Amino acid sequence: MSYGKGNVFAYRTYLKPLTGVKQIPESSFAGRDNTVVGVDVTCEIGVATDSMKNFIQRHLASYEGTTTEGFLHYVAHRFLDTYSHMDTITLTGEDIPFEAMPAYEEKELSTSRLVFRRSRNERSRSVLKAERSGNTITITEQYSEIMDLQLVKVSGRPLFVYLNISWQYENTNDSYASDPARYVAAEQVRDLASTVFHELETPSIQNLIYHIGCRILARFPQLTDVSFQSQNHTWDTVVEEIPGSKGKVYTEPRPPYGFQHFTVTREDA
Repeated sequence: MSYGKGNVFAYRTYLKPLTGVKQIPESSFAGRDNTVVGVDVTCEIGVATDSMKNFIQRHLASYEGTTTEGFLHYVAHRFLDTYSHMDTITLTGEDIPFEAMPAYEEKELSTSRLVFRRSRNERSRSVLKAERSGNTITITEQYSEIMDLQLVKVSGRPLFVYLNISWQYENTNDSYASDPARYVAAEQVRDLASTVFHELETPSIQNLIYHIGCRILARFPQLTDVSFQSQNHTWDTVVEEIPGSKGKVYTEPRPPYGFQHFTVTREDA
């Protein structure tokens, strides 16, 4: 038995910037300015739902951290501490990614700090589940995720995969980026996933996601395991041979797709 609020959109301007992150060779990620941040909160607890909406929104205003993971932790703790009859809470936070656009200023092409695209490509998501037991608050589940990562590799049939990739921290405090060097950014996981795949020669999907997982675990010893939900959406060939050219023509296949669920754990590295 449970209830709550879904589709709670919240946009925050000028959130505290994520700085001092640990950079990896496979990603240019060096932090987040956090000039504009959007999140889509789902709240489930084991009219009152309008209070939940307002509680979530005003807590995004008072939140002084750098990450969605920390925001959910904040909101989770504050819900349990201010509502006595509530025993369980599950929070889901879906990032609305904003990408800075070009700006031509002083005869020099640079990145804007004002104009941002609202992106509909891959997006991070965080889930947090917290319980009352029994005088202290315990975290029952926590993971962060990059969703809807759609990657096609041309030979040099071209493999087109959709990838959701999740990860769980050994130390749950490392997720909130208070110590920024122990935070695993979705940007870095995403770029890792494309650097692997590029380098692997004609790999299978289980082999591809196994190598991505091991590489993420190698690059981030904080993490206990990395899970994958993959989908195969490889195209159908219509013209196999083109005179002169190196390439082929393909088309959209029928709806059926192959999928795999697998998690690479610490021992498997």
